[PDB]
Amino acid sequence: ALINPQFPYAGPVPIPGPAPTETMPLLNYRVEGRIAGIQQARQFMPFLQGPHRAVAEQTYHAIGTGIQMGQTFNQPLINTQEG
Amino acid sequence: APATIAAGATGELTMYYWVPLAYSETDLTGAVLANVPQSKQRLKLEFAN
Repeated sequence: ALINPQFPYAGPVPIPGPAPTETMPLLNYRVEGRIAGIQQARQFMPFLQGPHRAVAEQTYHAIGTGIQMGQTFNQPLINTQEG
Repeated sequence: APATIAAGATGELTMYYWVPLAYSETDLTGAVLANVPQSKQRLKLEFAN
């Protein structure tokens, strides 16, 4: 702010002001609020809580069976070298 | 197989197929242990008609 003498800035907005209204009042709000609809315990989703496999491992079962059977052919006898 | 079989003719054909179990003569991947214990193998063949 600058004040300049001799033209000085009025020393106030004075008493000639026009009170325009008495509408100043905010009427307090008084209220009762009830949000009470029956609630049912459940919601349907496509899927909740699953941690789906991105790849599975290979998996398997097992079997064996049979017996011990055989047809054989042997090497001929040979002269013994030494000993 | 004869390239063509003319009207009234009879042609003779020969075909061979190798049904593999083992991958090759040196790679036994896929081979089947069939020791003589009696549960049977089944080789099903459907021919032309």
